[PDB]
Amino acid sequence: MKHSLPDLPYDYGALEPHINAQIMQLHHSKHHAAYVNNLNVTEEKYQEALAKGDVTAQIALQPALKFNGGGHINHSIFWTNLSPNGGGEPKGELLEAIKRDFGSFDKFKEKLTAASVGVQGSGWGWLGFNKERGHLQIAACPNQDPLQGTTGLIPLLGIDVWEHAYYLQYKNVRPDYLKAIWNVINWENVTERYMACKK
Amino acid sequence: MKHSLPDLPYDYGALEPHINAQIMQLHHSKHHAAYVNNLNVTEEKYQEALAKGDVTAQIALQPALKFNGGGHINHSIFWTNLSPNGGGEPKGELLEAIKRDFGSFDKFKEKLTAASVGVQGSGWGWLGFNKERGHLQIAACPNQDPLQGTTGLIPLLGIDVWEHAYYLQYKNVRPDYLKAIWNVINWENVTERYMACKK
Amino acid sequence: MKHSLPDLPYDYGALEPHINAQIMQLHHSKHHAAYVNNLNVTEEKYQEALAKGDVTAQIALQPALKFNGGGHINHSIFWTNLSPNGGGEPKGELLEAIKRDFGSFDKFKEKLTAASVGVQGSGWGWLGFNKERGHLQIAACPNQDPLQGTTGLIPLLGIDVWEHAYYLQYKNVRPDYLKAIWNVINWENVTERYMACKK
Amino acid sequence: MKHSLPDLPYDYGALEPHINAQIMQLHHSKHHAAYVNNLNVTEEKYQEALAKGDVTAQIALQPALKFNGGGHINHSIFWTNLSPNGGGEPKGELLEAIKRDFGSFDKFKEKLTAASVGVQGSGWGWLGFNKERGHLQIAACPNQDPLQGTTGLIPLLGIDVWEHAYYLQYKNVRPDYLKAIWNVINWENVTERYMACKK
Ligand SMILES: [K+]
Ligand SMILES: [K+]
Ligand SMILES: [K+]
Ligand SMILES: [K+]
Ligand SMILES: [Mn+2]
Ligand SMILES: [Mn+2]
Ligand SMILES: [Mn+2]
Ligand SMILES: [Mn+2]
Repeated sequence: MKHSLPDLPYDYGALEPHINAQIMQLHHSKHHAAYVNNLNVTEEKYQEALAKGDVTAQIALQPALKFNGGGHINHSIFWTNLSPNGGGEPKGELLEAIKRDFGSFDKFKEKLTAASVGVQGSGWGWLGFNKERGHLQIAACPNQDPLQGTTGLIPLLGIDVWEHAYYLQYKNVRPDYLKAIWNVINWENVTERYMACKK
Repeated sequence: MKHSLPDLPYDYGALEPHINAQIMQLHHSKHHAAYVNNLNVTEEKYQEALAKGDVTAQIALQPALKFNGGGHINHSIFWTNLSPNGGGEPKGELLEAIKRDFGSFDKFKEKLTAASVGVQGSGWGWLGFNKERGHLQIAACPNQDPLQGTTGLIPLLGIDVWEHAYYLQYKNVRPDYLKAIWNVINWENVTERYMACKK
Repeated sequence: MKHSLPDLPYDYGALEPHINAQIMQLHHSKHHAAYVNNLNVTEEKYQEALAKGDVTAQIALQPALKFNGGGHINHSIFWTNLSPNGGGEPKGELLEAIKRDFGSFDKFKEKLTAASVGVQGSGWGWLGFNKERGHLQIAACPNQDPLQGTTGLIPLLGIDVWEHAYYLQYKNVRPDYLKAIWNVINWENVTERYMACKK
Repeated sequence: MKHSLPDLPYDYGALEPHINAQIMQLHHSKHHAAYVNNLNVTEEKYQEALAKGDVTAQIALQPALKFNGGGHINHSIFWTNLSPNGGGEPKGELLEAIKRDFGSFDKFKEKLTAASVGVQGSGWGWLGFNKERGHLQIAACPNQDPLQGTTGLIPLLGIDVWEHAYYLQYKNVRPDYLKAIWNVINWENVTERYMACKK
């Protein structure tokens, strides 16, 4: 089997004025596309190296596998985490978990914003679920290091803070992007991911 | 003493069409400015922590010091490494060193381009001088990790491959930026840095 | 200030048979002593670099500062975390927190053992307190990276899993060391550290 | 394929008094054996993950693959780099390369000793061959990160500076171990590895 670029679940201009059409089109059709293709190339090289017992070759392929693999994992989640129907607050058990674990929805937003603003260089802020503790948890990841593969936490909501995710529109002012993105968070999707972790 | 933002040695539009005016203005007046200011803040916090023997506080400040400090170091070099009078090939002893160490000027360009294109996420490609071996050396650095502070190599020529260095103009196509930047390399400056390493 | 090697709170053979006297003597009088001495040297170099605005020099000193500084921080806590009168289970609010956060004392032991066994290369397992969440948390740290300086978690109980902490007695069998050390945990000290986090 | 633990090319006590028999026996029959066994387990898990397109699982397996795989790579080279008939200086083209690249054999020894002493935590010092530059190069690697897999340099001579490589005999005094090991370097093997890089 081969990994493929998932279609975007909405039109490229559906998240304006929060994230512009040019960004969405580049981000999906150029950036994610590249990760998917380079992941498939890397996986094939890895299969050859594994079959030959070439451990040196396997290890040389790790950065490309984590980078492109992580890129595919993260952006596949990210597109579903956004929606033109998004924004506002979550409801039901996710909201209850947020209040219990972070005090309030606004305190939660502050913590995820702070983690996302705090990434030095390229990376991601995440709300995840800690299976072992049975509660929510915030973490930041560098580059395309994916949340579950590197920490064990199950991803619920990711915020891409690579410059490509915002620069054309917001330039250097990452906090303006982080303010805007709250308006398009697909809480339906984040709730679905959360409910799949429980039971 | 306090670190300060060096003036750009040319006008913001001096490197068009290779690097556009909007990029130069943002990169110098917003990005580098931020690094300089946050470096001075970090250094003052470090001086307090040192005076108190607060080792925990010193260690907590390391990421900000490397990031903002490195940002200041790297961009201060980068502005002088470019010029509207740049491009072409170097001459004299630098050219002789390039031919001796890399075979030819074009082979050297291939290696520095490859290191620069190869940065996954944010970072820099460098031509440096290895004092101990007495020859040239190429290295890549992540984020704002500066060359001399992290490797001991003396920086001669740096290529910023953070998305902010090219994205407004070249979008995702980093190789187009790397082709363009060869036209504005200030070989006079790179030669001056090289000659200061010898003797 | 000049950092100093804290006196051990018991004699070198007080933790026998669980950690032998030769290990305790080497670990305190050679390993920790070296961290203290090299920390003082590094801090003086940093003071000179700061006074000169030498950011390159500050950054070059970071590995020595984190390693020796972290070494001092970690081992100063570690000695107080152990006692000849230790072992068994904690009581009062710490025990209540352990049961609440990890299910039971035995489940907690399993998780901290697993984190400590899981360190590949040199490092530490920690029980810490997350100030922001107001609960207990287990984390692992590489090398001498200290818990609070690198994660913000307040250290309560640390387990050194550098080979020097066990190798003379247990050789490669780190799990035997981790089983043994439970017999000398100073729960009085861990409780004091925990109570200082609350209120 | 199933990786296997290579036989040692001499008996466990053949490198006495420089590295004692207990160390060699533990290092080969326990440490390297564990890397081989855990590598085979990890490779099988990776084959399942690859067949399923489970990229998360592939990425979660990277630390075990690099650690155990790197451990296998590094120690397989290390055993052949030592010999009871070793020590003294190399001859022929390797000696000429050492003199050309480092000034002299004694200056080379100083640099490889310094790189090996300089490892903070667990790792290796290496003399390698840079294929691209066509000359010798010294590098250090953390943990079990292997030289060729992580840097592209071809390994010629490795020095293990994990505490398990010396602690039973030399305790904390790593420099005494590094002085001793020069007496058992198998220059015949290092020459064979060097000659395979050329032509
Ligand atoms: K629209
Ligand atoms: K907007
Ligand atoms: K112009
Ligand atoms: K152009
Ligand atoms: Mn992205
Ligand atoms: Mn920049
Ligand atoms: Mn220790
Ligand atoms: Mn070893």
